[PDB]
Formats: sequence, structure tokens, C-alpha cells
Amino acid sequence: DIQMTQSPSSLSASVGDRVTITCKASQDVSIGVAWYQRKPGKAPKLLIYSASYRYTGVPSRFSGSGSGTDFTLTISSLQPEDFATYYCQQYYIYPYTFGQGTKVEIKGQPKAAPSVTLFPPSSEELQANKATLVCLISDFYPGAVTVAWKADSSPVKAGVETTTPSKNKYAASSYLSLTPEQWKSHRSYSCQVTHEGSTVEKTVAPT
Amino acid sequence: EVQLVESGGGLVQPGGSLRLSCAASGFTFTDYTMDWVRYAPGKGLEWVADVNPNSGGSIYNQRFKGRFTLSVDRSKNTLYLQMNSLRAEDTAVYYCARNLGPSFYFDYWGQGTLVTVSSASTKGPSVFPLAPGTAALGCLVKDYFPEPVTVSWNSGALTSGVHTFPAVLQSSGLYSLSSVVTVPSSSLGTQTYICNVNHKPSNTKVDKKVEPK
Repeated sequence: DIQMTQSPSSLSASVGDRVTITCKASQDVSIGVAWYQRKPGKAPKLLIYSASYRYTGVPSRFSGSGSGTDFTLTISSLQPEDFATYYCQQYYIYPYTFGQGTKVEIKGQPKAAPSVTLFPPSSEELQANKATLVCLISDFYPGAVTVAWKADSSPVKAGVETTTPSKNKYAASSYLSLTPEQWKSHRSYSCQVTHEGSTVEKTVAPT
Repeated sequence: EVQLVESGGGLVQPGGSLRLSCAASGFTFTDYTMDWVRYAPGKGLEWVADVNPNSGGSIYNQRFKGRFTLSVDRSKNTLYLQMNSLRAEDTAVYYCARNLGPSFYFDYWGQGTLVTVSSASTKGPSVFPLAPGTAALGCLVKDYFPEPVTVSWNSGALTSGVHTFPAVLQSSGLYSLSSVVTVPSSSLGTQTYICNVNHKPSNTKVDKKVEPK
């Protein structure tokens, strides 16, 4: 029943920064609060317990504070291996609820154009009476991008897509399925990728 | 020293049942309460249940009471989660975890296991070559279910310059992914490039040689 609200939901930051994450409990949970670091595809990792005690082996740049309903995790100087999602958790009372997480993302290059790579259908897929256009996207920043597809210069479809960090840059991709007659009969097809004030469009043609 | 090794994930249809195992080592198994905690993209973390192996008692989160059951096998130092009446919304990565003592925050965790609940059928992937200073070539791994697939190049010998993109769910309920390797243009005549696609959920591996256009 006890709600745990973190804020911000996400933030961008650079090596050396001071990061401060906030967790608010919907009621008094005393000193009974833990913080965890979670990397993608990895187990959460315990950092802080009792609101302010560093767990064994946890670097000193991590520290927590708070009591009652207002809690804080603070990273004194953000290190490279610290981009991750940080969760607060109350263990004061059942059911030991977690905060929704706060993504701490590499700032990167916020005004860079998206890098876009576009592959046409292979002769193999065309022979299987099918065909797929493959648009690959690599960005130096965390934000969502918009992808629009074009047949010649007419729009086909268009969606917003979130990117995810990679094993560094953020990645996404989009797919457009076509009949073989669709691919052969148009002069070209295009994937167009937009982030804020930058757009990159790549074009392919049956050749 | 302290290890929790899980097994048992997989695909199951709505209403089905599945049992997960947590094999423990490096501590007196019965001296600690243990837990399950699940994670789902965009749903964060949810504590599921705990068992005190000393009292034999377990406690469940409201959403799972009456349908999930904990149990333990001391002789094997192993914790189980039995899930019944699963719904699509139970799709998640399940972790076993341990309390330090009486307080319910978690010091050690399992590696995690994916449980997918869906009425959609397992389908192995269609693998298509993406024909290519340097050249980018790839494979398209198309129309598969459920996750995950893994892609390697040249049997895992080639790791530099490889980029596997996250799987994308189409509105057909099937996934597609691509993996691209960037190699010297001068390599293209003399060096063979083979993508190795492993889809454990359908017990299928597919290897595709990528040729110039």
C-alpha cells in the first residue's frame, strides 16, 4: 500500500558531476529505506540500508540521508561505471515496496544528429515473397527519436521510439515490411530519423 | 562465496504453471529468510514473497496470494517458486534474493530468469544476410518468439566492431533484431563472415554466410 515516488524519473549527467536523487514515501517509514543500483540485464546491487548506511564494499561517493518520508541518494562525483538505474525501497512494513527507479544517463552530445544506417531487402527475402527494410540508429544521447518511413516521398508510417544504452552510444531500430512488388516498383524508400532540431534521412533504391 | 543460481524460466500460456528454482551455497541455508522479486521493463521492481525456512512460514504479496507458492528443499539448499494461474502481466525477470537478517532488504541476488506468459506460439527465426576503408554487413533475425536470441560472428571468434541491436516487437506479436559487424572493405574478398543465431526457446541455431551483393 505504501507508495515510493522517486524524482527525477531520469537525468543526464557527466563524469565528475554531483547527482542527487529523491525518494518520497506516501507515509512514515522511519529509517527503513534501502537503495540499489541496477544495470541492464543485471541483478540489483545493494548500496544503502537504514536510509544512511553504506553497505560493505560500496564506494564512498555513494551516501544516503532522510527519515520519515523524505529520502536522498547522492553520488558525490559521478564515475564512469555509475550510469544505471537507482531504486529506493522501503522495508519498514509489508509489502517492502520499491520506488519506480531513476535512470542516470550519459549526457553525451545532446545536439548531435542521429547516426542512421539503412539496409534494403536481400534477394533471399525477396525470393521468400517477402521483404524487409532495416533502419539502424546509433545516438550519442539518451532521448527518444521519431522515425518516419517514406515510399518515394510519400509517408508510410511514423512512430516515436525509445533508445537503449549499448554494451557508449544509445541504440534503436525500425523495420518496414513490403511486398516484393512494392520494393521493385518504387524509385526508392527512405528512413527519416529526428531528434529535437536534427533530422537524418537515408534512402535506398532497388538496384 | 554466497551464490544463488536460478533455473526454470521459459514460455508458458495464460493459466499455466511454472516452477523456478534457486540453488543456494556459501551460507547456512536455514539461517536466513529468502525472497522472490520480479523486474519488468517500465514496471520496475516488485517483491513477490518470502519464506522463513526456520519457521516453515511464508508470506506473499497481495497480487500473488492464492496463486504462487513458495517451498524449500533443505537437503539440496534450494528454494522454489511455484507459479499457478499465470497471466500475461506476470511476464517478467524473476530473482531469488536473501535478507541479511530480520530486515527485508536484499544483500545477495540470483542472476535472474525470464518467464514469458503469452498465448503466442514459439517460432524460430528467419535469418537473412545484410550484404555490405570499412564495410558494415549484418544479419536480420526476423519473426521469432519468444525472447531472447543471441547473435555471434564467426563462432564467437569475431567480437570487435560487432553491434547487435535490441529486439523490436512488431504489432504481429513477433520480434525482429539485427546484428551488424564493421570490417575492412579489403577483407570482403578473402575473409568469410558467418552470423551465428541462437534461439534457445525454439532449440534452433541458424548460421548464415554473408556474401557481397
